[PDB]
Amino acid sequence: MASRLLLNNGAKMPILGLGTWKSPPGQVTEAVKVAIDVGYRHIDCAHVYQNENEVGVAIQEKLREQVVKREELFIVSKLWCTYHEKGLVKGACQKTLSDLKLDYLDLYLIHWPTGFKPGKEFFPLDESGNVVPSDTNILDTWAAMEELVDEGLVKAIGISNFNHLQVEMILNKPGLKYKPAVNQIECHPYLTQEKLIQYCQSKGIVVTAYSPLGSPDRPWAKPEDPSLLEDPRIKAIAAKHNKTTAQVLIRFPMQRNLVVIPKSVTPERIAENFKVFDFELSSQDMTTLLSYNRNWRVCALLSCTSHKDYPFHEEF
Ligand SMILES: NC(=O)c1ccc[n+]([C@@H]2O[C@H](COP(=O)([O-])OP(=O)(O)OC[C@H]3O[C@@H](n4cnc5c(N)ncnc54)[C@H](OP(=O)(O)O)[C@@H]3O)[C@@H](O)[C@H]2O)c1
Ligand SMILES: O=C(O)COc1cc(F)ccc1C(=O)NCc1nc2c(F)c(F)cc(F)c2s1
Repeated sequence: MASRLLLNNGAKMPILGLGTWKSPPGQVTEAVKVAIDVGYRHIDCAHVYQNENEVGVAIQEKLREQVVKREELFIVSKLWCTYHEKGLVKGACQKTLSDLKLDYLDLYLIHWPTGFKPGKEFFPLDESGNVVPSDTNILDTWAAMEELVDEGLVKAIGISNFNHLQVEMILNKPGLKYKPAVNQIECHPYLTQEKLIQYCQSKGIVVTAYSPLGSPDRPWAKPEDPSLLEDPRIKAIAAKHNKTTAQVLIRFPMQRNLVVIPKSVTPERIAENFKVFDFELSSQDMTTLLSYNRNWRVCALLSCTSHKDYPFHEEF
């Protein structure tokens, strides 16, 4: 199948990317260098991951070594919640460009629909543990993001963790200039997202699946939470194809026409994760994998459930 998907801005986005959340600063530079050597051309980053400078070192080294040209790379970053205010959006984007050492981003996403009080703290909490919200609304933040496209700082803009009603709010924004090109959401066999994906694709918005392997290294992961990598049913499907369960879990979203960004700092896994273009899951395999859905969401935070723009109270 095609290695890249067409965005509404006319650009092509590689369907397979390397995730960087939780990749240690002292290991992420080597991880990205190896990824590029192996063929990855799409890297997913975020200022909140606190490792963008190190990711940038890897990109610059490979550009300098002439292993790849800038136009061949698709770099993605995200605007954190404490910079939703109209006047802080550009500076937040410039800081990321500075750390990544690039003069433009291929895609810039609003990380979460929730705006937090501005400050040095990523999660400002009040005396009772509730996140302190800012009185900014998604529409004004979108307007500020559109300005980055007109100024040449980013080629395309998108959203992440937005439910269908929040996507609709943007699509119905008065004066809408640029439609969101991508909605990056959690997606794996235990959280299939059929409704939201169908909705987004029907609107011409590309969906990127994050935490495709269940994010086993998430910090809040608890000793006996479900494990996709060890699900016997998924292991059986992998065995039948002579592939690993990770390769099956990565191939799964690809056949649903989604972009997938698995994370790894391990050279062997980085290479194994890229060898998913040589096999195909049957329609039967796909429908079976979809039947494992349990609406089990791993990426959410209790401290944000009171925010007016919390995205997961809606069914989708
Ligand atoms: N927009 C958002 O709100 C948002 C939220 C969550 C995630 N994301 C993005 O999505 C990316 C991926 O999601 P994620 O980091 O949550 O988790 P993930 O990719 O589902 O899982 C990462 C874990 O799987 C392991 N792994 C990788 N390949 C493996 C393989 N072939 N075999 C066995 N284990 C393997 C990794 O180990 P090693 O690293 O030790 O190899 C790591 O512990 C992120 O890094 C980030 O870029 C975005
Ligand atoms: O965010 C990432 O890329 C990966 O995750 C994280 C990555 C980091 F570098 C720091 C924290 C998280 C985290 O705690 N993640 C869970 C969230 N859930 C919510 C939530 F439900 C909201 F309504 C608003 C919000 F902002 C968050 S953050």
